[PDB]
Amino acid sequence: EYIENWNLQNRRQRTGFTFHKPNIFPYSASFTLNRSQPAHDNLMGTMWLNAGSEIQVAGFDYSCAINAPANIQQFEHIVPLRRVLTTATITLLPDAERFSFPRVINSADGATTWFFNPVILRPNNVEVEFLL
Amino acid sequence: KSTIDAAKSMATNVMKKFKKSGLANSVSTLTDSLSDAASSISRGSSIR
Amino acid sequence: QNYGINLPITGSMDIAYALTSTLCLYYPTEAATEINDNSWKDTLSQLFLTKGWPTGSVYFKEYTNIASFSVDPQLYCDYNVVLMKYDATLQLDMSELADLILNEWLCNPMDITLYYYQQTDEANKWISMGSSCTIKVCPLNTQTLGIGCLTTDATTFEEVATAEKLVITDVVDGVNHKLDVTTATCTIRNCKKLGPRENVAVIQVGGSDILDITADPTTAPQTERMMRINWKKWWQVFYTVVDYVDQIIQVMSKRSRSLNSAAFYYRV
Amino acid sequence: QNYGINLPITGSMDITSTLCLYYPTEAATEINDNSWKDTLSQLFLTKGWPTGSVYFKEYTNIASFSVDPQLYCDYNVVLMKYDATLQLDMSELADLILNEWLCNPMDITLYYYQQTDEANKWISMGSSCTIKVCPLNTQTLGIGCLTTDATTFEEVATAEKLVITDVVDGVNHKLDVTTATCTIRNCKKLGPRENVAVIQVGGSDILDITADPTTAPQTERMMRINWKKWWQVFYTVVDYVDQIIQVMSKRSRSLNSAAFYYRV
Repeated sequence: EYIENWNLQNRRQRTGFTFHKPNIFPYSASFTLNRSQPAHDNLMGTMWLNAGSEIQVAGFDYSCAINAPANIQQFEHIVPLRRVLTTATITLLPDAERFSFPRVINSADGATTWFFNPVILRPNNVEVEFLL
Repeated sequence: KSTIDAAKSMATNVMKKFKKSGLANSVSTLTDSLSDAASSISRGSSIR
Repeated sequence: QNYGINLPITGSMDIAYALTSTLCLYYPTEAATEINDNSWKDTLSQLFLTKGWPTGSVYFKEYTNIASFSVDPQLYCDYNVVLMKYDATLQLDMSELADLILNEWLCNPMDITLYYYQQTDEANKWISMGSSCTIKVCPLNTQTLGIGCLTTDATTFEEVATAEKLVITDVVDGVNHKLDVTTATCTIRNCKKLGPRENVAVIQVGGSDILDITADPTTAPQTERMMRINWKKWWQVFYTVVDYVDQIIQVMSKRSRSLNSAAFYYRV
Repeated sequence: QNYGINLPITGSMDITSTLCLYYPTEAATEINDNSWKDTLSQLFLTKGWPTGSVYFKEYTNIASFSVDPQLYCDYNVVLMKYDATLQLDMSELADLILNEWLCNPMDITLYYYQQTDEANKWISMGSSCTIKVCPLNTQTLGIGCLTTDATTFEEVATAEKLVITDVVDGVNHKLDVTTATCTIRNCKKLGPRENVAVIQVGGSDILDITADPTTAPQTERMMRINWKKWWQVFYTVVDYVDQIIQVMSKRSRSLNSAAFYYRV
């Protein structure tokens, strides 16, 4: 197979590399806030870990969107890839098993930490968009 | 075939009851929905 | 630098990490009257000095009676601790004093001789401070007709507080009311409960705890900024609150309104 | 429709009224108005209640309120004015008004008795009820008291308008009551009631709804608030009513679903 893809990228034909569970997502485990208190008695943000060949995202709010309009809080998160893929068969499970247990996490500036005791709901109007 | 006097505003007397039936408030709810659709962009699509 | 435009902030979970904070203590009278000395302040000062805290950094402002301390509690200082001497007969005032000086109230003034009013949300209250407040309130239906009270005069309303210096009413939302006080005696301000205040820690020296800060019946929480200790000699109370003053200080935090970055976010 | 079975329910993870207020008389006495109930009715209208279905009931003293207690109404918010005197009375009163009590009568002149499960109590109500007990050996013989006596008994309560009596179980006891003055029903607690919410005024949330010492189970129904005037309490009641409504649920016995399943 590999010599063949070689001779093909030599012969100017569409190359093809098949793969089982590719480690295409780079490693970066970081979080993002939309609203922050220096003591964390009022927050709104997201966490996400993208490792190996899978990604786990989880958006969280402390107010459960009570003050927000029409009792709805949006969450976005995008991931670009450095190499386009083809004919992918993706699996999608709604949860964050990795973000489901009380954590103590380090702040952005690096002097103190903050708490996390989340309780899981199921997400509504989940939209996944594979754009080219 | 009811031919009696005092045949009052049968239409409007009908209307007095009709303007409170469930279909009416539901139609108003439908128009209210269509209105909500035209305002909320600053809040994200809140309707499933 | 870039202020007042709330933009997201990237932290990380990838890097671990290896004085000017000023305590400002208050205290009541009968304690002092029993202390029987005028140097006790200096002893506290030298102790704090040995604990790692500068001399000249701690100041003692004294309140005489709890109802006296209720007016104008501008507790401006880097970190504030209030020891209140408990009463088994003066309770509601302690609860509301805690409520006031532990939360942040942004309020606008009123002119009740002219305007009708109405509360808006479960986070909107009416604080009333001064010498001797006697609130007079008269609810109204939708087109300004007295309900249980007569609006053609003033003395037939339904009073909600008498002989009080500081009281914070909460009214049924969404209905207009007529109001009266003596606007040369005390003043009422319509406050919105913006967000919890973190500059202060209140500890009570006396009977059982009663403290709640939510005027919500269902939610009667026990925050951390509310502490309780027993006593039979105030000396030990002072000595001890200085023995653990490290932990107390680590519990509170810098006032989230004066941080040079709270600019254009309500007081800075 | 299909009652009387315990038929497992499946599911998935993709899919009038009555507000009912009891109050102590001293309050309206302090109020000195009379049209007040009508005023608060108007206010409950403004918060969304139908006009002319909300009822206020008046009890003279908590002792009085203890005897013949009956709540029949969709949503009950019961106020209680604390006193450092009746801590037992108020505890056991909130208890009797927090649970579902499967009860049967008793005749203490003809048999012995027992407690067979930890969810079993002996409740007594009456005008002037004062009960005495004497536990019995396995040979049906009295100890520190004799079935022939009525005075060497072991006193457990005294002229209490109400009492919730409990003893060590698996053991028989001969008692002493006055039945043409008092009734004692053998009752078993089953679940918590959702038609009642007990707002205490004054005090420090001291309730205990179980004769169990080891825990003091605090819940979402035993609320507390402070007072300096009554209209203060009533305004807090009316304005904050929605969260209270969210606390108390429809009477799980009430729905035409519990039929022949020890339905009320």
